[PDB]
Amino acid sequence: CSLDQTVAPGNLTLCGNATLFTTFRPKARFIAPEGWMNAPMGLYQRADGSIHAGYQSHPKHIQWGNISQGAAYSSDFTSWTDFNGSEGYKTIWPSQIYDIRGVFDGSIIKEGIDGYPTILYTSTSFGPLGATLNEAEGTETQSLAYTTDDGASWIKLGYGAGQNPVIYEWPETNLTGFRDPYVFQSPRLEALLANTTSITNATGDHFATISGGVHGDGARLFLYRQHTTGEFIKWTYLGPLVTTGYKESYGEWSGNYGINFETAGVTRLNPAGAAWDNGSDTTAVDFVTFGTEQGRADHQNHWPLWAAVDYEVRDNGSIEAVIAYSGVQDWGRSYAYASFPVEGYRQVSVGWIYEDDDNVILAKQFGYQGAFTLFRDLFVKVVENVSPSTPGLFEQASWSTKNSTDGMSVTVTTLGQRVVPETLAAYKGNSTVSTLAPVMLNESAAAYTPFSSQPTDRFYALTGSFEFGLNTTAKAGFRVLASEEEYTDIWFDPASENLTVVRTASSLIKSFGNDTELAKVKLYEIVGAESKTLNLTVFVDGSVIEIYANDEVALSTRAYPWLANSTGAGLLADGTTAGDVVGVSGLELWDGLVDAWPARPANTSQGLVWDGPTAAMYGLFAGY
Amino acid sequence: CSLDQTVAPGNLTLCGNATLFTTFRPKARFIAPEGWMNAPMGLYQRADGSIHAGYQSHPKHIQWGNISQGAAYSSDFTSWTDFNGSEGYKTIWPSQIYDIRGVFDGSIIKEGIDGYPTILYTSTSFGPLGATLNEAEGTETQSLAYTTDDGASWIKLGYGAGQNPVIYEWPETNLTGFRDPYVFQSPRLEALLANTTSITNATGDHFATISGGVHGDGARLFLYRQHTTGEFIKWTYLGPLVTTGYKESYGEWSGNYGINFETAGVTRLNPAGAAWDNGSDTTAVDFVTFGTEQGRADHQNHWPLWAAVDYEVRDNGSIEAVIAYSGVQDWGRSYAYASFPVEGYRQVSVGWIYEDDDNVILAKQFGYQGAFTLFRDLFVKVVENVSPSTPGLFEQASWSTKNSTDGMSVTVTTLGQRVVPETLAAYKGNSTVSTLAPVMLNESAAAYTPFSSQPTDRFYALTGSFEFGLNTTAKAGFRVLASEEEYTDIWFDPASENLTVVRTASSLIKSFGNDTELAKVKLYEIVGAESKTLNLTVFVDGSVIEIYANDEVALSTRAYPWLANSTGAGLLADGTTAGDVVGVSGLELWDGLVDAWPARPANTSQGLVWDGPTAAMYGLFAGY
Ligand SMILES: *[C@@H]1O[C@H](CO)[C@@H](O[C@@H]2O[C@H](CO)[C@@H](O[C@@H]3O[C@H](CO)[C@@H](O)[C@H](O)[C@@H]3O)[C@H](O)[C@H]2NC(C)=O)[C@H](O)[C@H]1NC(C)=O
Ligand SMILES: *[C@@H]1O[C@H](CO)[C@@H](O[C@@H]2O[C@H](CO)[C@@H](O[C@@H]3O[C@H](CO)[C@@H](O)[C@H](O)[C@@H]3O)[C@H](O)[C@H]2NC(C)=O)[C@H](O)[C@H]1NC(C)=O
Ligand SMILES: O=C(O[C@@H]1Cc2c(O)cc(O)cc2O[C@@H]1c1cc(O)c(O)c(O)c1)c1cc(O)c(O)c(O)c1
Ligand SMILES: O=C(O[C@@H]1Cc2c(O)cc(O)cc2O[C@@H]1c1cc(O)c(O)c(O)c1)c1cc(O)c(O)c(O)c1
Ligand SMILES: O=C(O[C@@H]1Cc2c(O)cc(O)cc2O[C@@H]1c1cc(O)c(O)c(O)c1)c1cc(O)c(O)c(O)c1
Ligand SMILES: O=C(O[C@@H]1Cc2c(O)cc(O)cc2O[C@@H]1c1cc(O)c(O)c(O)c1)c1cc(O)c(O)c(O)c1
Ligand SMILES: O=C(O[C@@H]1Cc2c(O)cc(O)cc2O[C@@H]1c1cc(O)c(O)c(O)c1)c1cc(O)c(O)c(O)c1
Ligand SMILES: O=C(O[C@@H]1Cc2c(O)cc(O)cc2O[C@@H]1c1cc(O)c(O)c(O)c1)c1cc(O)c(O)c(O)c1
Ligand SMILES: O=C(O[C@@H]1Cc2c(O)cc(O)cc2O[C@@H]1c1cc(O)c(O)c(O)c1)c1cc(O)c(O)c(O)c1
Ligand SMILES: O=C(O[C@@H]1Cc2c(O)cc(O)cc2O[C@@H]1c1cc(O)c(O)c(O)c1)c1cc(O)c(O)c(O)c1
Ligand SMILES: O=C(O[C@@H]1Cc2c(O)cc(O)cc2O[C@@H]1c1cc(O)c(O)c(O)c1)c1cc(O)c(O)c(O)c1
Ligand SMILES: O=C(O[C@@H]1Cc2c(O)cc(O)cc2O[C@@H]1c1cc(O)c(O)c(O)c1)c1cc(O)c(O)c(O)c1
Ligand SMILES: O=C(O[C@@H]1Cc2c(O)cc(O)cc2O[C@@H]1c1cc(O)c(O)c(O)c1)c1cc(O)c(O)c(O)c1
Ligand SMILES: O=C(O[C@@H]1Cc2c(O)cc(O)cc2O[C@@H]1c1cc(O)c(O)c(O)c1)c1cc(O)c(O)c(O)c1
Ligand SMILES: O=C(O[C@@H]1Cc2c(O)cc(O)cc2O[C@@H]1c1cc(O)c(O)c(O)c1)c1cc(O)c(O)c(O)c1
Ligand SMILES: O=C(O[C@@H]1Cc2c(O)cc(O)cc2O[C@@H]1c1cc(O)c(O)c(O)c1)c1cc(O)c(O)c(O)c1
Ligand SMILES: *[C@@H]1O[C@H](CO)[C@@H](O)[C@H](O)[C@H]1NC(C)=O
Ligand SMILES: *[C@@H]1O[C@H](CO)[C@@H](O)[C@H](O)[C@H]1NC(C)=O
Ligand SMILES: *[C@@H]1O[C@H](CO)[C@@H](O)[C@H](O)[C@H]1NC(C)=O
Ligand SMILES: *[C@@H]1O[C@H](CO)[C@@H](O)[C@H](O)[C@H]1NC(C)=O
Ligand SMILES: *[C@@H]1O[C@H](CO)[C@@H](O)[C@H](O)[C@H]1NC(C)=O
Ligand SMILES: OC[C@H]1O[C@](O)(CO)[C@@H](O)[C@@H]1O
Ligand SMILES: OC[C@H]1O[C@](O)(CO)[C@@H](O)[C@@H]1O
Repeated sequence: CSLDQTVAPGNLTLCGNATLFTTFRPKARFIAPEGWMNAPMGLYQRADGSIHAGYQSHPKHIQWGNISQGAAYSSDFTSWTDFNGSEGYKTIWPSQIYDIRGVFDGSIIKEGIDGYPTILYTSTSFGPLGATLNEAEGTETQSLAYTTDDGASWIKLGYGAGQNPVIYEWPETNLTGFRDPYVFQSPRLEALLANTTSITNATGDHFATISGGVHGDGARLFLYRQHTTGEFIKWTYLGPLVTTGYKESYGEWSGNYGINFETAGVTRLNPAGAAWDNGSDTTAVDFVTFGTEQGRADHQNHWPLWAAVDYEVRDNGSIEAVIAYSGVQDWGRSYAYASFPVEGYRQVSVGWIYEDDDNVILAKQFGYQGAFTLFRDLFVKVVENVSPSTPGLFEQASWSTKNSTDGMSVTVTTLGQRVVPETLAAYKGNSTVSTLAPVMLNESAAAYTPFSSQPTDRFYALTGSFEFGLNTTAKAGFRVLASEEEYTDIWFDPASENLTVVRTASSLIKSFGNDTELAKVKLYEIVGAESKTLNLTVFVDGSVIEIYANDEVALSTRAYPWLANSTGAGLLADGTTAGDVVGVSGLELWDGLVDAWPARPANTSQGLVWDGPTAAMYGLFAGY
Repeated sequence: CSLDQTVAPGNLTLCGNATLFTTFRPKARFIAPEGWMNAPMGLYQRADGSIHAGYQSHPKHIQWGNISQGAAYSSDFTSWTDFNGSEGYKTIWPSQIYDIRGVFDGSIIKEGIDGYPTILYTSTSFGPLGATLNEAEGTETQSLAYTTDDGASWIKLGYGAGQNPVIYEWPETNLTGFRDPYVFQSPRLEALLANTTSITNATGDHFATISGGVHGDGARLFLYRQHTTGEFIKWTYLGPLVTTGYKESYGEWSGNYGINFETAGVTRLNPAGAAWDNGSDTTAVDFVTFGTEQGRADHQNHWPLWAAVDYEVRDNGSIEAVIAYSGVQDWGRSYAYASFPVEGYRQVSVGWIYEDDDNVILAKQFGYQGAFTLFRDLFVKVVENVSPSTPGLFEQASWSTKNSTDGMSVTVTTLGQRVVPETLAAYKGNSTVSTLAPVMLNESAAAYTPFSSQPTDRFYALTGSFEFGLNTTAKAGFRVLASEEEYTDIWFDPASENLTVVRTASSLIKSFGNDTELAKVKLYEIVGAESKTLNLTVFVDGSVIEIYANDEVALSTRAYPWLANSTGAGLLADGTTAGDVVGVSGLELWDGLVDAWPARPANTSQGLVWDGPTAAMYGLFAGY
């Protein structure tokens, strides 16, 4: 096998295991040392202020199985250190009858068993497991473990009556799934339920949701409440928090609710970040974030969504979360977002970016699959002085509108997402920064214009503000990972309101996905303005392209160009004329980013293994 | 609940857990500290000469499940010490996908992985498991672990290709079972196969049998050979060693071969003990020992059997063991016999004695279930100068006959079993011994005659030689655990050739089994003798009654009298007259025996637990 990246790629399926380990690999983000990873899990801020991040992990394999928690820590979300114990970087693994099929997603009770951080996780055992299969009760249960050494190891409660698993009864029949327990405190929900606690007897200070659905009848998020403060065995089922319809869609701005929820969480935000009021803060908004399955024809049939909700108290002492508006957390190849509280009134969200090799053609040659997104602060985005003539404004699809008293302006509210400032500062400070001259894209603009400074490798960030006429039909954006023969084009088209990533030329290697990514972006036009602005930030990190628009729209995707010189970048322009002009300013190239894993060598492969003929016999894991 | 043993028993099902722990409990034999035990496993003589004994174990439960190896050691088979590690007295437990359903029976490779003692055991996973169910491949596999600290702990090989499990392919389709690997060296089999090794390429110095059968078509013992000396991953299937018919019986002296084998082993014996010749010792005989299932209407549908076999070499380089004669290892409530080699050319066999509470009425009140038999030396029993007029002699049912040259006498050969001399010496030396005067049982003999010295508790041994007329119709034997109201009668009836244990009066507690035990005993009449002798030894140990006749016939059973004074013993006589007389001599009472577990307190209960509602959900174990 040839690794000559100055000529066309050969038959790369002849290459050995992990021979392509460093070729496309992200360097500036959270990723496992090697092998398979998927969903973030067990996220919490430790007593010293550092961040503990777990992830679904299958070392020395490139497909899912024996799923375990791998873990690492960081003081700044950006530079990480692996745990290293008897199971390497793993800290929780299948070990008991109740979890032998996989230690699935879980979340952290900060002050749990004997006061220690405690994880509530989905413990899986034998039987069909999946939204499209006939799953039975017991296959997915919920279990506890706690740590006395701040995440280096976890001790599970014993198996049995009054111990693990702690939640095992299905709250309704014919579930499509029953997993991903999300533990949270909520002054809001406590205040709302305070007059109903004699009906249910549940008076604890922790709530937990479990994600699932009902066969034939749509997804469900089930709400539980800790029965008694300071005690963690008994969790009382209150009722369904979120109920959606079988493949129901709230519209073009909102994905599709599919048939089953995964990795759902509940938070409360205000314009500054996390909100811990009981309802009294009128600027605060209740949100649910959730993945949906089987409501999408591509992207592994998965939508990572969010909804702003209004809580109502039911007669039986439960809560209905009524969806007020509903959006998309990321429009690309990402899923399984988790959020967790951080000091200084923050709620931080992170997801998993899958590869674009769905037929598993070069997975073994990679020697790993998957990475995280960047860590994102959540907040309520507020846009004042919005013009009522903004096209489609009053659909209020993934946003809310509040008219001024005179009816001449609107205040828009939606979910804000922005990369955590610790990462932006570290990235910028460690990079070679080029501040580029502003550019008018007019009749003289080429289709592609390389920046006056170019990246030196596949690790960089771009930023720019694109100013468009209110009635423009021009398109503009950024080309990245570009040589003459390979390139990835990121376009915004204000007339259609579509942000696209065109990947028909992203790689000479034909086995990788090449479908066009698409996100909807609403440019809220400002009263008195004669133009509208798209602020676009793009992170290029090995094969990851992660795009942020206006601290609101995120789109993560993959590009795998073969050629060593497919690293360039510049401006894209289409239909720009003397009359239809696009002004581009605030242009910066951050070349290099940071090495997110300073203790790791470049090649952290430990080889790949096969589980042997018993993998097919047990029928649980692919085995490689 | 009342524990007053001077009055009739109340409703003992009202008693708490382990309140009857010491009431019926053996003291002088191998038994777990508490909870459920079954089959012996992992038996081997350690480097210091001590004996390591494992057993199938489920602590803090009184039914089978999560089956593990519990273990202890002894320098004399008699006084034992528990291992004590992180899992108490357990040393191997379910921990991996391949063995999570249970660590079933296994046997020892004395010089295995890196030269260490190594166990090959049945690792079980999910799915229907049983001879009467539709079991599938993978549910039962065979796996390796080794010990670097002579049995205090075991390290399993890793899961995967070229590692555990090491044997997983079914050698034939539609197996009724696939377990209990028995590893052994055999100069005999090596000599027989030496001209066929180019056909199979299997040239290792270890063989292994796996016990099972084929649905609808009877039991099978499958023979494997280690592929290469010094290497323990590859075991080559040669062919079926023993093939028997669906519920076939060799006759009244031989039990029934049922539908499936369990815990089968292979040995070679001569008149002094174990034989390690290649075929050249003409006094040596090849034997197979094996349990059978579903060929019996009672005794949990289980026969512990043995067969003398003649090996034949097949064209494909495998061995057929042709049954020459076939017997019963124990006629009572015992099963799962294992044998292992011991220094000084010995082969030692031990089994499991189950309780007689098959409806589980007082199991929780006991707080334990099960014990071992005594440890038994195996050898070829030889009886010279046998009269050809011995009734039924030439059926050669569970014995062989060789005529003298003149046809006037016969040499009888069969499987001998006798309690290991270390135990007999320790028992006798620690007991208060009463040597009793010989007794003629004639017209004046009462039905029951108490011995002139009586036991002081439920821990004693009796011995006696009963001399019968050749044409007697009299019956005689021993009554044990006897007061006026409760007693257990052990009768021999030479005319019918039946040894019986009548248990209609064994206990006032009606929930225990009361069926009559029966064994066949052949009294080989000696040329010129005018009488025939039954040598009977009986061990009474809590609730265990273990009977040995003529170093040949064993019968283990249970009696649970309530009354504190139901400990007496004496002679039984029926149909003895002036003309039909039974002479009883060599009479001894050994009162007390030994405390087999000197470091254990009397009550080693640690309470019982329930597995909770998930036990029924997983459907693998009863859960208590
Ligand atoms: C490279 O990694 C693989 C693990 O992915 C190492 O093990 C090999 O794994 C492949 C599957 O990826 C196994 O192939 C399978 O073989 C069976 C038949 O033998 C076939 O039925 C399946 O469809 C599949 O082809 C392969 O047997 C297995 N090889 C082993 C265990 O030796 C492989 O060893 C790694 N290579 C190196 C040099 O480290
Ligand atoms: C005495 O030992 C038992 C374990 O055998 C301890 O746990 C209890 O176990 C029994 C089963 O033996 C459980 O009963 C079951 O309850 C469910 C319904 O609640 C019923 O569906 C079943 O048919 C069966 O009756 C019992 O719940 C369980 N009790 C527990 C966990 O508290 C028992 O605790 C031990 N007692 C003492 C004082 O230690
Ligand atoms: O979310 C939890 O606290 C909230 C977030 C948070 C944080 O990030 C760091 C910190 O210094 C304090 C802190 O107080 C938050 C909080 C504030 C309140 O006013 C309140 O009533 C509440 O229940 C909560 C939480 C979760 C837990 O699982 C837990 O056991 C606990 O004690 C607390
Ligand atoms: O039908 C599947 O299992 C069977 C039905 C079933 C159930 O209804 C409840 C339960 O407690 C266990 C359970 O095991 C069954 C099973 C059947 C088989 O034939 C088999 O090979 C197997 O591994 C197991 C199946 C299908 C699947 O597609 C799948 O991914 C899976 O894990 C399992
Ligand atoms: O906190 C911001 O607004 C406040 C909260 C808020 C809301 O939750 C919903 C809503 O209908 C209106 C609204 O007005 C608030 C506000 C308060 C002020 O004192 C102020 O000067 C202002 O412009 C506004 C904010 C944050 C921003 O990041 C921002 O860009 C902005 O224009 C405003
Ligand atoms: O279940 C069907 O699609 C799923 C539901 C769905 C939706 O509600 C809106 C939407 O924008 C896309 C969409 O894709 C879903 C889907 C799921 C899959 O697993 C899949 O393989 C696929 O092609 C697609 C379906 C039903 C049909 O009746 C049909 O004819 C068809 O081709 C497909
Ligand atoms: O302008 C509104 O029309 C539609 C939405 C829309 C958009 O999202 C983006 C865009 O580039 C153009 C656009 O034109 C749409 C439209 C709808 C019509 O019925 C129509 O005749 C037309 O010319 C054009 C509008 C405004 C609103 O505020 C609103 O609530 C609504 O339902 C609709
Ligand atoms: O885009 C503008 O600057 C460019 C981008 C940029 C930045 O992101 C951060 C920063 O520290 C400095 C900075 O200098 C850039 C720049 C580069 C040149 O070579 C140049 O000639 C120039 O006028 C400028 C801009 C915007 C403005 O709003 C403005 O009024 C102006 O004069 C210029
Ligand atoms: O020897 C270096 O790492 C070791 C090899 C290695 C691997 O093969 C696969 C893998 O999954 C992880 C991995 O970590 C190893 C390692 C071991 C240590 O003791 C250590 O302190 C460390 O940072 C790491 C090294 C070399 C380097 O060149 C380097 O810059 C560095 O930080 C470290
Ligand atoms: O049965 C095994 O040896 C036999 C019994 C035995 C013993 O009890 C103690 C002892 O001092 C030696 C000993 O030699 C036995 C033996 C004798 C031979 O002449 C022979 O050819 C043979 O293979 C064997 C055995 C099993 C094993 O599993 C093993 O790895 C091994 O090395 C040996
Ligand atoms: O039918 C039994 O299992 C089902 C059939 C089956 C198989 O054919 C192969 C296999 O790989 C797994 C497997 O799981 C199946 C299963 C079905 C169920 O409905 C169920 O509740 C369960 O625990 C499991 C069964 C019956 C039994 O009587 C039994 O003791 C047992 O453990 C299992
Ligand atoms: O070793 C015993 O016999 C030897 C072995 C043996 C056999 O295997 C089968 C057989 O057909 C006959 C047979 O004759 C052997 C024998 C050898 C002698 O030197 C001898 O004096 C004798 O009586 C006999 C033995 C052991 C005994 O325990 C015993 O009671 C007894 O009478 C004899
Ligand atoms: O399978 C039947 O018995 C089993 C085989 C068998 C034998 O071969 C000889 C013998 O001495 C006893 C004997 O007991 C077996 C048996 C197994 C059981 O599981 C059981 O519950 C039982 O009563 C007994 C059976 C068949 C029949 O055709 C029948 O009518 C019946 O009542 C029973
Ligand atoms: O004596 C033999 O008869 C039968 C077997 C036998 C036994 O086991 C114990 C017993 O108390 C008595 C007994 O009488 C049986 C017997 C069979 C008959 O056909 C018969 O006419 C008779 O009177 C009585 C005999 C001897 C043998 O040596 C032999 O091989 C055989 O098949 C049979
Ligand atoms: O049964 C016979 O002894 C009795 C049992 C027995 C034993 O088992 C071992 C031992 O060390 C001594 C021993 O003394 C027993 C005995 C007890 C008496 O009270 C007594 O009067 C007597 O003659 C005897 C016997 C057998 C004989 O073969 C014999 O010739 C004889 O005189 C006597
Ligand atoms: O305290 C005694 O044992 C402990 C209690 C106990 C139990 O409750 C349940 C059980 O499964 C085992 C068990 O073993 C315990 C024990 C602990 C030790 O440290 C020790 O050395 C020992 O021999 C044993 C004791 C008392 C006694 O009276 C006695 O004679 C004795 O040997 C030991
Ligand atoms: C990039 O590499 C290719 C092949 O090595 C070459 O054709 C091309 O001219 C190079 N430089 C570019 C596109 O700037
Ligand atoms: C470089 O990145 C590291 C790791 O996140 C960070 O701690 C450091 O401050 C950065 N350097 C700068 C901003 O100069
Ligand atoms: C044994 O105990 C019972 C009841 O306590 C009593 O009736 C009997 O006489 C006692 N002694 C015997 C049988 O020797
Ligand atoms: C060898 O022959 C026997 C008897 O035909 C057969 O049962 C066995 O399976 C054969 N061995 C093989 C196929 O390895
Ligand atoms: C008593 O039994 C112990 C334990 O087996 C044994 O070592 C000792 O020799 C026995 N005492 C005798 C025979 O006097
Ligand atoms: O790895 C299993 C985990 O991944 C998810 O399926 C999301 O893709 C979660 O619902 C689950 O806990
Ligand atoms: O506990 C399981 C073990 O017990 C047996 O069934 C014998 O009764 C063995 O065949 C098996 O290994």
